[PDB]
Amino acid sequence: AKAKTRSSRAGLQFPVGRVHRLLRKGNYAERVGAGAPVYLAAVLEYLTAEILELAGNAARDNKKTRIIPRHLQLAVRNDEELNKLLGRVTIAQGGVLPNIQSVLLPK
Amino acid sequence: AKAKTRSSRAGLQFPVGRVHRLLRKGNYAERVGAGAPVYLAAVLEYLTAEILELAGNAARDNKKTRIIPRHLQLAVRNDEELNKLLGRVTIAQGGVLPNIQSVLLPK
Amino acid sequence: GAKRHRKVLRDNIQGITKPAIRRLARRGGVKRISGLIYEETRGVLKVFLENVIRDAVTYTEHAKRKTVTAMDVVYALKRQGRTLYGFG
Amino acid sequence: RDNIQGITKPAIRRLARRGGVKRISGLIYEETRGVLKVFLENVIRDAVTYTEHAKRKTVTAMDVVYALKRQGRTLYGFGG
Amino acid sequence: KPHRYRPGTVALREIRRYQKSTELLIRKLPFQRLVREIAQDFKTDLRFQSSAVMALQEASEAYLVALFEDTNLCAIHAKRVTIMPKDIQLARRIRGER
Amino acid sequence: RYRPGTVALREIRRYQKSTELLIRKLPFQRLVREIAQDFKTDLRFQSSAVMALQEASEAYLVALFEDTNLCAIHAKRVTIMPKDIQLARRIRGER
Amino acid sequence: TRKESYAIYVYKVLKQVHPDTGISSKAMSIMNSFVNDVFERIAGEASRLAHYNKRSTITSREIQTAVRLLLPGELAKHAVSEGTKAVTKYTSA
Amino acid sequence: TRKESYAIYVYKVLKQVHPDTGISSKAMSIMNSFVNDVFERIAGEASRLAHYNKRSTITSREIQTAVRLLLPGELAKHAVSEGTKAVTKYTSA
Amino acid sequence: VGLPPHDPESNKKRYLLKDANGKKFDLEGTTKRFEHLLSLSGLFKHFIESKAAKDPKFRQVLDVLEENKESIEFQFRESPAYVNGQLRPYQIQGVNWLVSLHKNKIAGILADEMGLGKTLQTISFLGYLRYIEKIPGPFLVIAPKSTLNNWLREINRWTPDVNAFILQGDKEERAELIQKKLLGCDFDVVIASYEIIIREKSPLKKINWEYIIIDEAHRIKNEESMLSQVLREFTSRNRLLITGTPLQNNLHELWALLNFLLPDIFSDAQDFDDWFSSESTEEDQDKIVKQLHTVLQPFLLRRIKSDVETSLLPKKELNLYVGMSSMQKKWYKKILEKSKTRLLNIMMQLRKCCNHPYLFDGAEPGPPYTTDEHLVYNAAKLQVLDKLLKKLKEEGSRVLIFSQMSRLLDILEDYCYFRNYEYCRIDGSTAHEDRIQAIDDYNAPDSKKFVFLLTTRAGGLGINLTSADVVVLYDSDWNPQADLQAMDRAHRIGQKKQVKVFRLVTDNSVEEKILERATQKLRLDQLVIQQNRIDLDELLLKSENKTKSLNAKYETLGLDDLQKFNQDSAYEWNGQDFKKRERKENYS
DNA sequence: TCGAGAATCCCGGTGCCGAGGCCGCTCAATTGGTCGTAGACAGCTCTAGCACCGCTTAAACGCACGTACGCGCTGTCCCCCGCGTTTTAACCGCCAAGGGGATTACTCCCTAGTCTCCAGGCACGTGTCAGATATATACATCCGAT
DNA sequence: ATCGGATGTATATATCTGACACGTGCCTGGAGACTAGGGAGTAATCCCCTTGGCGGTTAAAACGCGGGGGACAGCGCGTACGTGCGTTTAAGCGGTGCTAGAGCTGTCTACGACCAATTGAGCGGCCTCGGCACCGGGATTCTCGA
Ligand SMILES: Nc1ncnc2c1ncn2[C@@H]1O[C@H](COP(=O)(O)OP(=O)(O)O)[C@@H](O)[C@H]1O
Ligand SMILES: [Mg+2]
Repeated sequence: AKAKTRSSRAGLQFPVGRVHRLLRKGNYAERVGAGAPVYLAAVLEYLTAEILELAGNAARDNKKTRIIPRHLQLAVRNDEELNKLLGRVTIAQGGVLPNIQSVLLPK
Repeated sequence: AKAKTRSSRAGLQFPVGRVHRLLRKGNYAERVGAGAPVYLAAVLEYLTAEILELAGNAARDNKKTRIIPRHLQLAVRNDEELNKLLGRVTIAQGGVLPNIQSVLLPK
Repeated sequence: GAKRHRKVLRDNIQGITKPAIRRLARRGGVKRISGLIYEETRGVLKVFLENVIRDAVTYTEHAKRKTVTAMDVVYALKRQGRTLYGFG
Repeated sequence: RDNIQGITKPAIRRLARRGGVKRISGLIYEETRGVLKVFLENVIRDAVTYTEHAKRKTVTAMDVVYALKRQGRTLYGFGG
Repeated sequence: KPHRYRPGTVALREIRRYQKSTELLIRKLPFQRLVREIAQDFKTDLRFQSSAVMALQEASEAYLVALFEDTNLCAIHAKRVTIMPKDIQLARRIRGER
Repeated sequence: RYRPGTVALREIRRYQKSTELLIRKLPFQRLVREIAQDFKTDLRFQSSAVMALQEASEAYLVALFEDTNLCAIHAKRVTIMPKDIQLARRIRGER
Repeated sequence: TRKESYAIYVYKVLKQVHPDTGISSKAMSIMNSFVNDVFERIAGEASRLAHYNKRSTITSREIQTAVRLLLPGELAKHAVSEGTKAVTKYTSA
Repeated sequence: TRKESYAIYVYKVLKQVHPDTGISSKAMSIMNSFVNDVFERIAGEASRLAHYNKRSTITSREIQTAVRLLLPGELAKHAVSEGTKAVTKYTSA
Repeated sequence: VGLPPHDPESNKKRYLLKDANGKKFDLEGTTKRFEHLLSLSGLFKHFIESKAAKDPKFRQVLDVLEENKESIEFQFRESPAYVNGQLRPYQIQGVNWLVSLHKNKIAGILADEMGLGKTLQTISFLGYLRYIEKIPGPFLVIAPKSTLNNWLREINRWTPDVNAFILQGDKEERAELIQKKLLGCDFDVVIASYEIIIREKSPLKKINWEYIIIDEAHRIKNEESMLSQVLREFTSRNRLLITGTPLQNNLHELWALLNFLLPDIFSDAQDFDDWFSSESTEEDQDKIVKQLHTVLQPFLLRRIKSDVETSLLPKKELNLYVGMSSMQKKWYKKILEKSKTRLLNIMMQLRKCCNHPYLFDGAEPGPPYTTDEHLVYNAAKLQVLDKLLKKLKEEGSRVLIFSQMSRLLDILEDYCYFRNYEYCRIDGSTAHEDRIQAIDDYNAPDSKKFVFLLTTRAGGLGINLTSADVVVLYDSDWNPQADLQAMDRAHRIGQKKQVKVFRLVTDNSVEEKILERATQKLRLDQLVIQQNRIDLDELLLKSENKTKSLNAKYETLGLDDLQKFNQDSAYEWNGQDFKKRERKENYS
C-alpha cells in the first residue's frame, strides 16, 4: 500500500515519527508506547498555537506583519499562565514590559 | 577461584556492585564503563565522611555521643560550601541556626 | 428551643491560631508583630498548601492509587524545588 | 587597566531606568560592579568546565546556554 | 507593686527559646483538617497516610519560618521593628511568587 | 529649564520601550575574557558566547534593579542606596 | 550536515492561526528552542514518572500526567483535550 | 520485600571518622536520602553530559566533570582527588 | 488482728523492691504450677511441646517435669468473721474459689454477671489475705474513673481497718500524695485509674505488688494496649481480673486475658490459634468445643443472675424490621452512588441516613428552619418510634432511648420538644454535676421526664436506671455485649417490671448486615461460655418472624463458619457494581 | 539612686527505649567464556579566532546652581505588649469496620527488531517587500510669569 | 489659576535593502509487512493500614486591661543629587596577516553486554544495655524600679 503518515492519521501538523525517534533514542525509558508520540505532538502543537496567536495579536497592535522577539516576549509577559510557565526564562532581545511605579509620577 | 569484592580492590567502603546496578538500571545511558561506579562510590563516601565528621563534632559540642538531625543541620548550616550544596534542602526535625538581629537587642 | 442546626466555627484556616503564628514568627526572629500579619499569613499558607497538594494528588491519580502516600508528597515537594530529607 | 570600570556610570544608569528607577545614589555604581562581577564568575566557571569535558579550547554559545540552564535561568534564542 | 517586665524582654526570651528548640509549632489536628479540607477539591474521596501529613507540616513550617525571617529583614530595613503586611507582600514579590 | 524629576521619567519611558543592549560591547567582552583568564589560561571564545553572556547579564541586572526600586519605595523613598541592593539580593537568595 | 528543526511545523501552525502573518528568524529560533525545552520537560517528567512506578514503558498516560504536572491552569485543560482528541482520531484509523 | 539502603555503609564510614559515636534512626534516614539525592544529581548531570557529546557510555570522566560541576569550591577538588585515588588503586589490581 | 502495723519504716522493707534488678525465670514456681496444671487435666502439655521447641529453657523445664512421670483446703464456707456483714452463698463460693486458686500458685478471672457484687467478693478475699495469711499489703487496683469512688466507699464499708487511697487530682496534688503517702508507704491498697496508671508508672513500678486487681477486666483485650504493656512491667506474685463478661467479639480476646493472668502457660498465640481452628473439616468441632471447655474450666469463674436469684422478670426483645421512608430512599441512593462531604467510610454514612436523613447537610428544606410534622413525616424509624411512643405514653411508661451518634440524640431533642414531652439528656459532653443532677431528676419519685436520652457508649458507666421499663435502641451495635450492658442498665438488680427492648432495625439496608454480624458474635460467646456453667401491630408481627428465622439460622452453625464472617459486600442494594480562554484586548 | 525577684546553668541520680550485635537465608555480584561494536585514531577540508593602523561620532567626564529630598528632631497618640483569668480542644487511649496496597501466576497483545521501499524534509539558490530611517507637521505637555 | 511659550513627541510620506517565503533535487529516515518474546493486564489473595466516631488530662488559646514606647505626621535644614553645557576619549567600523581549532571517512580492537553458575554479602528478625531524657535542688545571673 501507499505510505500514510502517522501525523495525517493523527490529524496534527507536528511530526510524530520524529517525536517517536527522539523519545526512543533519548534514554527516557526502555520502550516507548505507540500512542505517546501522538499525544506529545498534539500538546506541543497546541502550545505553539497559543504563543503564536497572542504574539500575532501584539504584532498587529503595532502595525507590523511579523512576530519579532519583542512581540513574543511582550505577549508572553502580558498573559498570566504563559508568564508562569516561562517564569525563569529570559527571551533574548525581548525587553521589559512597560511599567512605572505610581509613587514616582509627579503631582 | 575465590571471589573478591570490587569494593575491596578499590579500597572503598560503599558498594561498587550496587552502584553499578543502579547506574545501569537507571536509564542514564546504555553503556556504563567499568571504572565509573568506582569513582562515583569514592565521591559519595567522601561526602558522607565529611558531613558525618562535622555532625559528630557538633554532637560532642552538645555533650552527646549520638547524631540527631539537629546536629546534622548545625553541621550543614554552620559550614559554608556544604550549606551551598544543600541550599534548597529542608532537613526534617532540624531547627534553626540561632540568630537575633542586632537592632532588636536592648540598649 | 428548636435546635438541630449546629454549625462549625473557626472554619479551617482559623485553626492556624494567632499564637501559632507568633511562635513561627519568634523562631523566625521577630520582636514586635502588627495586627494584620495573621490574616496575611493564613492566606500565604493556604496558597502554598494548595500548590503542593495539587501535585501530590496528581501523582496519586497516576499510579491508580487512592492513598496519598508520603513518597508522593516528597515527589511533589521536590518538583517545586523544596527537597525534603527524612521521609524517603 | 580596571576592566570592571568599563561598566560606565551612565550604563548602570540606563539599566536602572529600564528597571524603573528615578533617582540614584552615588554609591550604587560600585556595588553594581561587584554584583555583576560575581554573576559573571559563576556562569563563566561552569561554561569553562563544560568545554573542558569536551576537550575543546573554545567556549561555544551552546556551552554558555548549558551553564545558564544549570544555574537556574534559561536563555531562549541562542541555544538549541 | 508587682514585678512586670518592660515591653521587649519577654519577646527576646521567646526568640531564644524557639530558635534553640526543634519541635513543631503548629498543632497536628488543625493542620490535618486543613490539609484534607483543601484536598477535597482536587479529588473527592481521598485518604491520606500519616507520613504524608507530617511531611506536609514539615515543609509548611519551614516555608513559613523562612518567610518570616525575610519579613523581619524588610521591616528592619524601613527603620522599624514591627512587621506589617506590606513587609510580607514585599518579601514574597522579591522571592518570585507574587 | 525642566524641573528636577522630569527628565527621569522620560528616560524611563525611552528605555522601558526599547529592546537593544545597554552596556557597551567591548567593555563587556574585555570583562568576560579577563574573568575567564583565571579558570583556564589560553582560552578562546566564540562570539555568540559573549552575546549570550551579555543578554543574561542585562536581564539579571534589570530584574535586580526592579527589586531594588521596590525596596527603596517600601522604605518611603525614591532614591536607591546600597542597602537596597543588599536587602534585595539577600531576600532573593544569594546573599 | 543536518540540523533538524521545528521550523516548518511551527510555520504551518502560524499560517493556520494568522493566515497572512510572517515570522522573523530570531523569533523562529526562539520558538524552536521553546518547543525543545518544553519537550524535554515533559519527557523527563514522564521518564521519572515511569521509573517511580517501577514501569518500563512511556505510554500516553505518562505523557498526560506530565502535561497535568507542568502546565499551569487551563493550559492543562486545553492541552489534555487536544492530546486526547488527537490520539482518539489516530486510533480510529 | 527487600528495601535497599546505605545504612550499613554509612555506619562503616562513621566508625572510621568518629569511632566512639553513634547515630539515631532519623539521622540515618536523612543520610540515606542525602546519598540517593547526591547520586541522582551526579548521575543525571553525567547523563546529560554524555548526551551533549554524542557519547553512549558513562565513563569516569563524566562522573568527574559532573562532580566538578555540582560541588562548590573546596569540596569539588577534595572529592575529585579522592575519587581519582580510588580509581587508580582499583585499576592497578 | 495478728499483723504488724502501718509503721512506714516497717512497710518500706516489704513494699519497696530492694533488688531493683532481681528478676529470674522462677523455674521452681513455673514447674510447680505447671505440674499441678497437668495433674488436674492433661492437654495442657500441648502448650509445652510447642513452647519447648521454642524455648531452650523449656527443654530442661519439660525434662524436670517429665522425670517424675492438707489434702482438703480451708473450705471457708461461712460469712467471713472479720468482714462486718453477711454473704449470700455464691459469694462465699467465689471466695473459696479465689482461695483455692491462691493455694495452687495461680489465679483466675472473675467474670460474674453484673450486679452480683463482685467487688464485695474481692474485698472479702483481700481481707482473707490479710487477717488469715498475715499479709497486710500492698496491692494495686485499677478501675474506671467513674467507679473510683465506689471502690473506696465499700473498702471503708466492709473491712474498715485496711488503708486505701486514690491518686485523684492533677499533677501537684497527685505528686504530693505520691511523695507523702505512696513513697511514705502508708497504705495497704491503692486505687488508681486507667489514665492514672499510664501516668504514674515510674513510682508505681517501685513496689513489690502482691496482686494487681483490675475492675472491668475486658479493657485488657488488645495486647498492644499501652495499658497492657505497662502492666507487664509491674512485678507481682499473681493477678486478678474482674469483668462482667469477657470474650466480647473475637476469641483472641480470651487468650489476651489469659496472657495477663498466666503468661507462663499461654505464652504463645500460634498454638492457641491453630489448636482452636485446627479442624478445617467439620466432624471434630464438637470435640474442639469439649476440649476448650476442658481447657478453660479451672481458670475462669462465671455466674448468671438468671440462676442465682430470681425475682427478675427476664427480659424480652423485639426487632422491629421497619421499612424506609421516601427521602431516606433517595438519600440512600445518593450516598451509594455519589460539595465537600468526604463520603468515604460509608458504612457510617449509611447508618446516618438509615436513622435520619436530617443528619446530613440540609436534608430538611430551608432556611427558614421550622420544627413541625415534617420531622417524623419521612423517617421510617422515627415514624414507628412516634407510634409506639404514643402507645407507651397512654400506658404511661418512662422511656430510655439509646443511640450511637449523639447527633441523632439532638434530633430527638428537637422532636421531643415538638411533642410536649419533658426529656433528659446525658451525652458524652455533659458535665459531671449536670450528669448526676439529670439522672437524679429523672430518678426523682415525682418526675415528669418521659424520655431519658443517652448514647450507648456512655451508658455502660455506673449509672442506674431501674426506674423505667422500656429501653428502645435505635441501631444495633457492632459489639452485642457493648449494647447488652446498656440494656442491662435497666435490668439490674432492683427492677421489677418487664424490660421491653425495641432494637430498631431497617430492611435491605446495612442494618440487617450489622445485625447479622452482631448475632454471629453473640452466638460465638454463647457457645463458648454458656456450657461452662404504619400500624405498629402489623410491623410487630412481620418482624417477629424474620428474627425467628435468623436466630434459628445461627442457632446451630459450625464454629468454623461461625467465625469465618463472609465478607458479603453490602454494595448491592437491589443491584450495584461500584465501590478558548482570556485574551488581552490591546497590547499597545 | 542596688537589692529583690525571676529565669538559667549546672550537677546528680534514675528510669527507659532505641542503637547495636547476632544469626539464617537468599539472590545478585563475581568468575569466566564469548563476541559484537563504540570509540579511538589517523587521514580529510574549511573556516573562525588571534596584535596593529585610520576615522566618525556620540556617549562619558567634569562642573556649577539650585532645589528638593533625605535625615534628624519633636510631639502626639494609639497600637501593641505583658499579664492574670477563664474556656476549649489537642492529644493520647480506644473501638469498630472494611478498603486497597502489595503480591502471585498466566496468557497474549504489543513492542523491539529485520527487511524493503519511497517520499517528507533539508540544504541550496532566489526574487521582492516590510520595516527601518530620514524628513517635516501637528499636537501634547511642562513651566514660569501675571 | 491660566496662558503662552518652548520643547519634545506622535504621525504621514518616500527609499531601500536585507531577510523571508518560495522552488528543486536528493537522500535518508519513516512507513509497510512479519516474526518472536516478554512486559504488562487481569484475575485472585492476604493483611496492613486507613477511616470515622468516642473520653479524660492538661496545656494552650481567648479575653480584657493598663500603660508606655514606637509609628507617624510636621518642620527645618543642609546636602547631595539632578539638569544642562562644555570637553574629551573610547566604542565601533574597516582593513592587514597568519595559523591552529573544530568538523568528516575508514579500520581496527579492546571493552562492555549476555549467559551460565555459584557462593557469599547483605537484609530481615530477634535480642540486650547504655545514652538520653526527666527531675529535683542549688548557685549564678540578668532585669528593674528604688
Ligand atoms: N451484702 C451484700 N451481698 C451482696 N451484694 C451486695 C452486698 N452489699 C452490697 N452489695 C452490692 O454489690 C455491688 C458490688 O458492686 P457491683 O455492682 O457488683 O460492681 P460491678 O458493677 O462492677 O459488678 C454493690 O453495687 C452493691 O449493690
Ligand atoms: Mg466495678
